[PDB]
Amino acid sequence: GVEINVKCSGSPQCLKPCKDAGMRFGKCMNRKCHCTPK
Repeated sequence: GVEINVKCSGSPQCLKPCKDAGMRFGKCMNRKCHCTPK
């Protein structure tokens, strides 16, 4: 995925951030959100 500039401690926290970046799947890794390209 693409790393966005949003901090997280679990993947559910990346749902809205990834949607704000135009994307629908992702996960929290290394305390950052990563989102699957549209």
